[PDB]
Amino acid sequence: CAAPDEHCPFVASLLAQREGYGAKATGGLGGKFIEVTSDQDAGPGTLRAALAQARKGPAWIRFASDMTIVLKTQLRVPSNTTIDGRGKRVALIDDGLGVYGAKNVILTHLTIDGRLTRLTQAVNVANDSRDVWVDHMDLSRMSDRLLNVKNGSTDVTISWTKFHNSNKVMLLNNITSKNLFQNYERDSIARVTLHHNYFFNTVQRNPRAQFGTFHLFNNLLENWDFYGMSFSLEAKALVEGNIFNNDAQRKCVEPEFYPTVEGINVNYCRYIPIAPARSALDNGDSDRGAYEKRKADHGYTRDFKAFLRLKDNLYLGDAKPVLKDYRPESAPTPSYCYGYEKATPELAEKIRKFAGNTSGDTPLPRTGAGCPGHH
Ligand SMILES: CC(=O)N[C@@H]1[C@@H](OC(C)=O)[C@@H](O[C@H]2O[C@H](C(=O)O)[C@H](O[C@H]3O[C@H](C(=O)O)[C@H](O)[C@H](O)[C@H]3NC(C)=O)[C@H](OC(C)=O)[C@H]2NC(C)=O)[C@@H](C(=O)O)O[C@@H]1O
Repeated sequence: CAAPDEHCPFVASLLAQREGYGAKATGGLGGKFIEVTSDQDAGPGTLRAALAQARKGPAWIRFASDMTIVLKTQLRVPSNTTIDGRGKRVALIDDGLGVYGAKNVILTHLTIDGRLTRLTQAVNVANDSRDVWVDHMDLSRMSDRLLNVKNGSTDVTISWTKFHNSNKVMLLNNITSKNLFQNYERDSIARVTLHHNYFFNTVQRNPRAQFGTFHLFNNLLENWDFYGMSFSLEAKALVEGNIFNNDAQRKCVEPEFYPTVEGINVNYCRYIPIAPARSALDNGDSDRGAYEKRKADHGYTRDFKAFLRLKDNLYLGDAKPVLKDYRPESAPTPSYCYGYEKATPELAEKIRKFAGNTSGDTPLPRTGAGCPGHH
């Protein structure tokens, strides 16, 4: 490991774990190592300085020591870059990572905690970004968003990541026009795989997904305060082997208030007793009102609902099923090979143990249509 090539064992070990729509990402493979030696927001040896250097050519960024990096603005991640916090405890505080117009990016083993300090995002994959792998992250306390994949971005895998202690967690595409399908051609190309993630002590949008093609398998949603998942507007999703666990009688752990653009907002603690039955919003409910009000003038021929195929999802504790198959024939049958596990309480335990920015290893356990010899 003089360089991040296929012969470097920790490069090879990481790349062996790839699966899903982001599985082609190699980040800084074949480029240079850059070792972050300063924990400052900016300056020599900083993460920000490393990312600037990474604009010049493929870079695999590692950290010299455990560090807390208090960010004043969001970091911008260029193409062909890996940010690799393995072997160290690295936390980004108050701001996060923007992946804008970038191809071929791997983010692994980092903590990002917004502390509700400012209106920003932990991981923002936007504006024609592609081939992005978000792995073993620990993301929390963003007053805007933990993670977006939006605005013509595609070919993304989110794996083994702990999303916690935050309100509006994840958007898979957004809506920025009154005509709900105005950006459909642009955003329907989004292909995103979510597997082995842990959504714990969050409020909502776990994820909220529209327009694109999504595969959610073997995720654990636990102790949400408002709703778990939401799908609408011809999202096409295969939702399989996930575990939803909740209890209507538990102590609230939300902050007293949330900062917002319009000022201070109350928390969602009063919804705890009705949250378990809202494992998801009903299919299409996120945008149904707008769709029904606007369909007269816009003449929508696309569905307000998502096309869903659901298999082998658990509903534990007080959690109750909501989502059912709807036009399942139009949901994806992913072209790739993936390591699907039967949904059991033992799987939930595995996810709680290993999801996030953890020290233990998560090698792939694989059959399916995309698996040569093992269909
Ligand atoms: C139990 C229940 O579902 N009650 C809701 C109301 O929820 C409240 C008052 O908490 C209310 O729902 C609207 O407000 C929600 C909220 O305050 O968090 C959600 O809104 C957030 O997300 C939507 C979204 O489309 O995803 C928008 O971006 C909102 O701006 C955002 N608001 C804030 C403060 O962050 C509800 O949206 C979703 C998707 O669940 C939002 N509902 C709608 C249709 O816009 C109420 C209402 O319609 O205003 O509906 C129920 O009674």
